Amino acid sequence: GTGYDLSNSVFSPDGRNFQVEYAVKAVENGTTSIGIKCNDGVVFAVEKLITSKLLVPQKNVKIQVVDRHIGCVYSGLIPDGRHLVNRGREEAASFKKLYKTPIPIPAFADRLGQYVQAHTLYNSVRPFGVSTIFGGVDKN
Amino acid sequence: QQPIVTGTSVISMKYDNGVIIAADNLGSYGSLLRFNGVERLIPVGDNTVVGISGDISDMQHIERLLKDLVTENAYDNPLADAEEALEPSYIFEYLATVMYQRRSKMNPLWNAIIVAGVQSNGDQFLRYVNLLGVTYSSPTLATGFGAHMANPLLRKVVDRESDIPKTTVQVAEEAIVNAMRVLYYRDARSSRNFSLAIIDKNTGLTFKKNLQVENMKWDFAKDIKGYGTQKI
Ligand SMILES: [Cl-]
Ligand SMILES: [Mg+2]
Ligand SMILES: [Mg+2]
Repeated sequence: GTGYDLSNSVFSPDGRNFQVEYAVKAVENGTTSIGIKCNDGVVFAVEKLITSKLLVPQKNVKIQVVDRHIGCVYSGLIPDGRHLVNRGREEAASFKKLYKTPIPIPAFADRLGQYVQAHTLYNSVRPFGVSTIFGGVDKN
Repeated sequence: QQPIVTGTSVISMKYDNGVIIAADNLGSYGSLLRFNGVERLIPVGDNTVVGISGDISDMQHIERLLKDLVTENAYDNPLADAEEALEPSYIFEYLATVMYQRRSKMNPLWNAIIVAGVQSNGDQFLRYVNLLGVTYSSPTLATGFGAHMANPLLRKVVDRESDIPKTTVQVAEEAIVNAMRVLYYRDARSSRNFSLAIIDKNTGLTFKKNLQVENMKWDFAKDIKGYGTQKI
């Protein structure tokens, strides 16, 4: 049959979720952004297209912080990125409030992952239109 | 509710260039002087110091509120250590707001709080808030016994507003330190060890830990015999 790419949580007959794959297209059309891991940290960098000399230089910041130790950058639909980051901030606060230790980087990855995966579960939401690079330094 | 582990006076005053604030290092438990490593001066940034008496657990709560405030002020704020760093007046309004909301939900934070610091424009900040939401500002502020013994001494250095520019860090710190001794003489819930903070529009945030009351006068006690007629 046909039709399998108009709602979100729908399996196509070859096992895919086309709406997620269509979300990737928005990501691919985004600015290029990277992460490099080094001996004791991480670096984040991103390309800010100067659409017009009318943009104030230095002033449309794209890299966001989470808590005090985590950096996040993303490519694609910027407002989706902020959303995911906002959630990340809440998720990092909950963890610290109960456990005191600031959230370990892998534990933070799964917090984001679980939430983003959540938006592939129902046709009443669309997937996140961003791929996100993030990281930091933790107890090990 | 009802307080349990508690901390006593917090005293402070304004001088020509900044403000001083101090409080002893004790968490009493009823009449048991139970905990001795207790810091009740909470610095926030480089320009604000929040001193707290009352219930120690609620103080531990108000501290984390303040760490959270700092953390979040940084979010998406590339000026969070400059033009957009947290101001003392912001930190006070937040706490004042929380304190009164909490009273009004009939679940108070069992505290008295003094926010001392220096505004971005140099002005001195010094204001009080307590478990009822009451707020006031004066050239001297104290909680607990300090309002009864410290204020009379500190008010003798800076009685009027015009005295503030005449008072120097040296005069003011000495007043503060003398007061802490008076409180150690006469407050049954005080400790000899105490912490003291200076916030100066020029020298910044000096935070002195681990002071002790010195130069106490006790010698006359040897000449005190009995309680009236007893002669030996
Ligand atoms: Cl609030
Ligand atoms: Mg008791
Ligand atoms: Mg101490």
